[PDB]
Amino acid sequence: KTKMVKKGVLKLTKAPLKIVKIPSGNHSLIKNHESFYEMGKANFMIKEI
Amino acid sequence: MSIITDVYAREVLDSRGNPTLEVEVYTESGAFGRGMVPSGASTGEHEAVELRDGDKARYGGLGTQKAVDNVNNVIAEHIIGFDVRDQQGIDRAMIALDGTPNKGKLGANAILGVSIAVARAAADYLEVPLYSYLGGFNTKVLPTPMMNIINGGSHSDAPIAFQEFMIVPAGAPTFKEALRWGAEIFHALKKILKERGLETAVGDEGGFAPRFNGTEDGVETIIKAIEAAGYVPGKDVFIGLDCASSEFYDAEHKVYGYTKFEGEGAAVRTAAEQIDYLEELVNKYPIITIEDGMDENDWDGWKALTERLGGKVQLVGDDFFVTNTAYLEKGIAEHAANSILIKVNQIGTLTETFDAIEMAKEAGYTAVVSHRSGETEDSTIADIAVATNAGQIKTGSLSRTDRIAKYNQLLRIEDQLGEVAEYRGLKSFYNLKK
Amino acid sequence: MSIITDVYAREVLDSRGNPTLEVEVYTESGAFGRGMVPSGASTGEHEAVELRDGDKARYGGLGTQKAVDNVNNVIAEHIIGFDVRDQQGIDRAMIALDGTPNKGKLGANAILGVSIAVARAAADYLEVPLYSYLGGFNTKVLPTPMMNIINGGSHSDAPIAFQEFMIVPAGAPTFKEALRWGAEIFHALKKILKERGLETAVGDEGGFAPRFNGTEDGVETIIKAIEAAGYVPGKDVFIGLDCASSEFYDAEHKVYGYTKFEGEGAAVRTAAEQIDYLEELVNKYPIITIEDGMDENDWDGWKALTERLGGKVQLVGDDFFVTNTAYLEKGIAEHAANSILIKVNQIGTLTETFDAIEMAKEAGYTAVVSHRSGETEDSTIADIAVATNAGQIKTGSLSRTDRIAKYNQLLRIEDQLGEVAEYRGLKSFYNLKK
Amino acid sequence: MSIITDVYAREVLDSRGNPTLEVEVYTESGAFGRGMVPSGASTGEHEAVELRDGDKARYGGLGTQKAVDNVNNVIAEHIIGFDVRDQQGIDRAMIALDGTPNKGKLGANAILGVSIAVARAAADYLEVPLYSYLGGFNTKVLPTPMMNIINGGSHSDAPIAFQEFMIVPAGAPTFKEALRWGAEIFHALKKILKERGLETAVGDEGGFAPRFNGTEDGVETIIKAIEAAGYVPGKDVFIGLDCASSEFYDAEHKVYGYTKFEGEGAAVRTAAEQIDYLEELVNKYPIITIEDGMDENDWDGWKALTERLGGKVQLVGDDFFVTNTAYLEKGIAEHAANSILIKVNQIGTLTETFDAIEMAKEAGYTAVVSHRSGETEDSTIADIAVATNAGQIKTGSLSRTDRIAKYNQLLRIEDQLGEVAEYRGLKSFYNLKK
Amino acid sequence: MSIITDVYAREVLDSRGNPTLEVEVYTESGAFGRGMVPSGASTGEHEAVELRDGDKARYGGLGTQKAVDNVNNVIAEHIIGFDVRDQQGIDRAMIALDGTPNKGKLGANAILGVSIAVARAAADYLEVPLYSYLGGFNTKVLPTPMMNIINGGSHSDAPIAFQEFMIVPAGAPTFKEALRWGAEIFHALKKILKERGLETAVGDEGGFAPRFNGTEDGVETIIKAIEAAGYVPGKDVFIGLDCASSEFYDAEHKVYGYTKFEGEGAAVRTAAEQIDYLEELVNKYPIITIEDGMDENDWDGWKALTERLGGKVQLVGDDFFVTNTAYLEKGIAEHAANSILIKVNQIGTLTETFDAIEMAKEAGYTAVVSHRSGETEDSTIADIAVATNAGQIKTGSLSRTDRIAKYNQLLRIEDQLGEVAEYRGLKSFYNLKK
Amino acid sequence: MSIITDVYAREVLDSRGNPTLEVEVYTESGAFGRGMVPSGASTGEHEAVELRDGDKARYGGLGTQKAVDNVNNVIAEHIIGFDVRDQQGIDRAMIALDGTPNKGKLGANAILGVSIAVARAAADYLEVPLYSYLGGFNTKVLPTP
Amino acid sequence: MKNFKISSTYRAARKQQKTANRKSFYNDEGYMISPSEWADGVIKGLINPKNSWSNDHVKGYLPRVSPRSHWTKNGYREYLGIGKSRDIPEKEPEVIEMMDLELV
Ligand SMILES: [Mg+2]
Ligand SMILES: [Mg+2]
Ligand SMILES: [Mg+2]
Ligand SMILES: [Mg+2]
Repeated sequence: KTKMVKKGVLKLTKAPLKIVKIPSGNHSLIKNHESFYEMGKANFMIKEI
Repeated sequence: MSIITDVYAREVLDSRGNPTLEVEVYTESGAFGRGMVPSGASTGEHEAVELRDGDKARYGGLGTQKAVDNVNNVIAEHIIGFDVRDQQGIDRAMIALDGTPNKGKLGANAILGVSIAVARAAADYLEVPLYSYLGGFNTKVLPTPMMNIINGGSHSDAPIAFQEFMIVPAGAPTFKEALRWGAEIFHALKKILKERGLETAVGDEGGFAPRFNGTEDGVETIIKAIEAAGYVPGKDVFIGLDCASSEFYDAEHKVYGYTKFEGEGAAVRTAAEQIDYLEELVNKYPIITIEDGMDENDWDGWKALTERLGGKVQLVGDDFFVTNTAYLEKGIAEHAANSILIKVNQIGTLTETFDAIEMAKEAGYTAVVSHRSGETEDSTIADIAVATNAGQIKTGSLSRTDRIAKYNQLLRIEDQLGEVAEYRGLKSFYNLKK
Repeated sequence: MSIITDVYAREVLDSRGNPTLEVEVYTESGAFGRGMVPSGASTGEHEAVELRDGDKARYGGLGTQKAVDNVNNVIAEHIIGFDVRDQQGIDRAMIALDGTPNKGKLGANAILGVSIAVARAAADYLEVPLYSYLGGFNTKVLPTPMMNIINGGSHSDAPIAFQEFMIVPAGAPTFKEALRWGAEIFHALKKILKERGLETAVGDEGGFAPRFNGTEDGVETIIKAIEAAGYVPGKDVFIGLDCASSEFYDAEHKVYGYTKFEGEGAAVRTAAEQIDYLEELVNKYPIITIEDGMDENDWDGWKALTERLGGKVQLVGDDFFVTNTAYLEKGIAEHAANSILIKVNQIGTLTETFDAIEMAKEAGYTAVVSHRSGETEDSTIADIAVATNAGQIKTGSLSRTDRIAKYNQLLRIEDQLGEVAEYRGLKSFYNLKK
Repeated sequence: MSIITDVYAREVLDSRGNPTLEVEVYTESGAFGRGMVPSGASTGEHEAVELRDGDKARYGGLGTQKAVDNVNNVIAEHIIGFDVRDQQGIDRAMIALDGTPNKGKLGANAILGVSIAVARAAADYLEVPLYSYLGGFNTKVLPTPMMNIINGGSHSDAPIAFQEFMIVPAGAPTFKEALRWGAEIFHALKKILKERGLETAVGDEGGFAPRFNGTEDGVETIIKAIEAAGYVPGKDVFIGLDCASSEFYDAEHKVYGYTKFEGEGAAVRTAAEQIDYLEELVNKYPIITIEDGMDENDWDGWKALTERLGGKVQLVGDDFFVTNTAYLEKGIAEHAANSILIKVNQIGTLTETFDAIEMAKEAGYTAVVSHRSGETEDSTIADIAVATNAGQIKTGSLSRTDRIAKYNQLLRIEDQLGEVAEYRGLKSFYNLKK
Repeated sequence: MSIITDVYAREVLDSRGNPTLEVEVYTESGAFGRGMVPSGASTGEHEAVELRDGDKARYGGLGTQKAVDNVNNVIAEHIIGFDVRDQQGIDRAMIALDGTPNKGKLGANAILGVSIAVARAAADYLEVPLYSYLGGFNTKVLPTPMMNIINGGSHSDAPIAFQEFMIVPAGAPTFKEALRWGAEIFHALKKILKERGLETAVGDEGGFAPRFNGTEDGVETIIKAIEAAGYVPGKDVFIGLDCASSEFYDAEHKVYGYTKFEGEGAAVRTAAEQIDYLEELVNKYPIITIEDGMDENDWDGWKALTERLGGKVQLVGDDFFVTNTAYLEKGIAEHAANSILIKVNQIGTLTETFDAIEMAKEAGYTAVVSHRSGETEDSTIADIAVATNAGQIKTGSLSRTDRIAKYNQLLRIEDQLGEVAEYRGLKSFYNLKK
Repeated sequence: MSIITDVYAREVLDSRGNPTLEVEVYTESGAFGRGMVPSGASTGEHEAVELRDGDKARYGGLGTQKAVDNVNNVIAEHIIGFDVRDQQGIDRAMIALDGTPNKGKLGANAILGVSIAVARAAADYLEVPLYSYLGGFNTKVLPTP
Repeated sequence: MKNFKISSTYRAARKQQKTANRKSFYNDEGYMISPSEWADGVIKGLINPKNSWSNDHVKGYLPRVSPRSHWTKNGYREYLGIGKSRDIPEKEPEVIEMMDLELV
């Protein structure tokens, strides 16, 4: 019944908008005003300590 | 948009194989209405008379081509251009165009067909149910059916003077249940009559006319059918009568000669003895209705019958009032009867039908919308009964689509009304006391 | 296109300067209906109660912000999505949502305003007059107006115990002529009061409240005004009374004490003495109707009054029945009064108002559609009176537009009806004889 | 705009007082169609069966609430969304949704009601007459009616084994004249039976069931009625038979036993003797039609009867073919009969009805649109007969609105067609030589 | 679709029981407008005169059948065919058709009724609020009401020469608050007069006429009512006067004889003494408005009064200007008054009313839209006051629908405008310094 | 039918060759209104300021792409939904959306273009002359030039 | 859904692409079944006839939904999803973090 049509849908959860004061400016986490995060996303940096 | 563009009549057949007419009304926007006229009487002292051809080479003189031509060549030109929602104006214009008290010039059938067709076309234009258009927003009461089940008098050859015996399922919760009860009692009576070797083929109204021993035999067989179906007489289903005493009434001897239908050994009763006989029947059987218990001219007898029995049994005047407003007003003033049988073709228009119904209601009387011997597939009288909230209908037995069409229309009305639909049963007899 | 899309409410003022509410209904296609509510009573054991804010800082505690919020927040979300022509369903839904026998949760004013607004929006959607939508195609009778002329009791400082005196121009040929006769008698009485030194300022209902020497002086002055206008008392114009005997009834001693409003020397009457005094007034003056002749809880005295005077004089139960179905049924069964005063805000729903009207009609009673002391520019009760063909209305005197609006609406209705309109006059008092 | 948005079934009554159902289809733009189902058979190996409740408490196990729920819950969800003019697609979808050869899961009554309601709603949307929508632009032929006038067999206690006797007014110029001739012959027969002392009450199909001495007596009385009306037997009016020979067929001994209905002394006839008897009846009387002259399983007897009488007498297979395309194809291949009786509820769908009519017509057979014992106010079979240009109909006698409605619809169709309307009469029997 | 199709007038009563007319305008697409004319005066040298019949046998010579006949038989034939939005064209065509400067041939009432009906039909056709159609998009200012709370002069038997005393709630934040304050002050004064023993029954405009000792006593009682309601005189609520100084001005000796109303002990004042009296009243009490403080023909007295008090109080010319742009031009030129009372029926059309309002605005004068003594349920003057952003209205007291209807319409307009709505209050007196 | 569905601004030229902007407003039934803004001053103590690009490469710093983007991306979403005849409500909503007394955030030119376009579209929807829509029925005086 | 309605263009696309004539049916577990077993299960009560079918697919990325309108107190038209709403948005959550080595 829950048919997968074409490549499917995008999973977009809702969590409060947060802005990071990165040393380049002010980077908002999302580009939409309806507070739509891409659920399951993260970033990483890997070093060789 | 609602201006009447076309009025057209044609000649069709009624339920008895006799000709009647039907009228179709078309407006500018395409709203359509069709009204079919029941077969009435071409003779009458103060009742609206229908127009018959009188050509003995066509339908035995019962053709309706003259009234069809009256609609097509006289009424149509007068009515085309009117607003379809001007029912009172159209009916008044047709009455003035006829110019006679009994509607004899144009024919009561022609005028009634145009009235019904105009009302149905106006309901079609407004996209409302016909009963909503006719009776306004507050139309909820499904009439209590008074179903004819056994015929006597001139409708049968059995020794019974009374013309109709009927079952009134006034103890049912809804109209659907009342119809199911009536159908089951009808089939139980059919089984009982088959067991007794009596005839089962139905009459004009769909009821039986068996060879009974007398009135008491027929009433007792009806009670047996009620109990075989599984219902209590006097609590769930009651009995009504249509004596039609004008048929066996000696005008000059002032007696009710039962010998015309019950053999030479019958009882020739005066008006007083007829009152005691009806009181005996009411005290013996669960009889809640008596129709035409006295002659149409026995005004003193009607007053005495209303004094004796008017508080416990409904007394209906069919030929007593012949849906005439003058007769109904006189009967109200003289305290004769407490119910009037409403026949739309005996008066001529829907406006005067509703006027008679409201005059009867305002005086405490009950209006019973009634069928005729020759009916059609048209079921406007069910919409009339619901629209006026009359609470009672007399539309025949449970055996021919001339009668079953009205019951089907009442089922449709009840389904449409839904939770606001009301069936009152014994409460519909507001002319009675307790 | 007929789906109710928007239900707004706001707080407005009534004719007394006290707050009330009004409700606007928009359907999908843009059909619009506005219903204003007359001011009622927030207290009462067996009448629908209206919701007041109770904030003594605003309007002396008489504001209607709570019921306006009930319409805007509670009722609107339930009603939106309904069909505007489903008046019975909408009314039943509002009654169920209130969940109280006296409609005390949402308020009777809120429910009545939504009912009137829905009915008017449905009439606007169908492009038909409001009386045509409410009562169907057979709406023709212009009501006979019993219009207030003189006040007493608690409405005046005069030594008169009877609350209201009314003129009924039942001898008029049309409603237009009846209104003209009423206006001319009103002005003639104004001139007579001016020439006598009495004050001609009007009260809440538009009638004068002068100081007299008693009831007999008031009726004599009204008869003198009727003759001075050029009309015959007892043939052209009749006198109506509204005693409001509940105001001067002592329940402990079971006596009607006129000493409350007529001074120390007034006579104290029992039930039999009160009936005798009403009978002498009827036999002395052309009095055709008496309203609240006995106390609202004096069922035996009401029955005796109907036994004596109920054949020739109309007896209207205003506080006796309080437009309650149960009280009307009990009075019909007990033969108490022969008329009911119908106030639409005493129940709070058009469906129940029409149900009460038909129940009173079926018993031989007359329904008198009545105004309230705090009225609005809404003139729906005129269309209610015409739609039901009640034949009697009571909308105050011939002064403040809160009364004149209903008379103007009846003039409009008569003009649209044209040749169809009927003014029965004395014939609308069908509850009497001959 | 033509997309179906609502399918709703409700349980109504039929012409015999037994429950059936009706379906209503509403499309997006407001086009409305109503289809009522004639009562058929819930049992049968090779014909479509109807769905009955079987609850003995309600209607003696004949309720149709199960099939109403099948329409409202199963068929409604599938059909809502289709284009209303997709009659074949909707019908095939319903057949696939049922999944059984006999349509026993959903019920043949349910499927047929939805089929008729969809066809009528499509005709209403297109604003065209139903016969024009069903059969195309070339709809001109008015069927020659076979009017049942005398009943025997299982429908009468007389010693007659033939179930029905019919009059065929094939000598009329138009259908209107044919209907007038049938009604006048009906009334002449009624007068003859009244003079003879025989019973005149009508049965299920509107005809009489008198107590004749035999088949010859009934045919002679029919001829006397024809001549009393002023018409010539064998030129103006012919005689048809419905033997229903399967009822008095002794299958074990392969013999036709007339002793079942015609008394103990009745003759016993084999297949050859039965052919000889039918041929003798054809020679003695103006018989143009014989229906079910042999048993539904006597294929060799049917072949011999068609070889002997098929060139001059119409032989109709009612129980022989059961509106079955397979049985009709087998009969066409084996030269059995030259006509088929078409009952819409025996097949369950308008598409399959028209397929059977087309198959019959392409083989030189005539298709006779027929009625059932329990009919309704639905007159769709008249539109089916005119739409297919079948040229013959069998819709009962001239005495009940379950039969008169089809004749009235045929009169309306003839009036609509005007000059285009055709009545072949004897030329509608194209299966017969010359 | 906007072309005027029907113009129909009928005679209806007003708030005083006197006849007037109402005009209904119907356009081609069905847009409807109704205009009801307030009762003015049929006399006056430079005032537009209404047309009365003079038939002393009908309504005492105050019937409006002649104006109704003028609309139906003269105006309608000229106006039908116009575009409904051509308000200026229709008004100028009616003015030219009448042909007289005072609109005496057709009656100013007929012209005004047609103008209002056309304007409202044009607003209905455009589906816009009436104030939006009349005044454009920038309509936001709710007028500051001068509620007539106490009467006098020719409207009372007390020894007060000043005709009206009014309360001006100029300190309220919104119009809703101002109306609530006015109603509460009205009820507080009602209670004060009841406990003092004076009269309570309302007058022509809803105000009281008690038995005061003089002007100072009445103003002091009004201040006591303002303080008892809980508001601050001179900061929240102010006093206004309608002296009607032309009633007690004797042109023979050029004096203002107060002895006409205030008894033999009153003071006879010259123009300088009258200005001194008005100035001392302004100093004593928080009086912001003085209307008709000088005789309508005392131009030097008016100029001296505007020189003395025109900087701090608002001097309104009611009988001075007579809604006549000629007299306004003269007054603006000679610096006589600082405001004009605008009575729409004193000029005859909406176009000339708006021309007078714009001429008053261009001179720094304020325009006060006013009621009449005989008002109706029509509430167009509220839409005129809002549409012109006049900022002031004089529509009566807080106790009769003829007055409450305009306040209710203003409440509706404020609710509709929402946050855009503005109530300037004291800032609406832009004709005064500080 | 009367509800604003599309608000689109584009950059055009004025009578002096300097840039300005125009706004097109489309309602549901197809009513159309176009408003052009006269070139004013972007500096002032107590006057409404227009919004210029300041990019000296394009048009000498007098470009109007900023105001066009403000209409297309800020004003249009806020205004779509309103009735086209709700001129006062639309103007008050734009004033509140800007938030500054001098209308310097969105730009006075952008707000004026939307205001004029909405009024013209409302006059087009009602099928009335623009002066009739703006001033009511009593509009008759031709100005002295 | 009261704030929105089915768009007319999508309704037309669904109409004469005839997607309603190619319905798919599912049981209570949402597995595709033939119309015969769907009818069988609905009759025996093992399937809910309401939520157990689909109207194929409309081709072409059309918007399924348009805003629904209503009437204001002024008698004007207005979208149902616009209005006073509420007023609670704060500004943001500035989380500093001026040390993250952002990859190019
Ligand atoms: Mg009878
Ligand atoms: Mg009372
Ligand atoms: Mg057969
Ligand atoms: Mg004045």
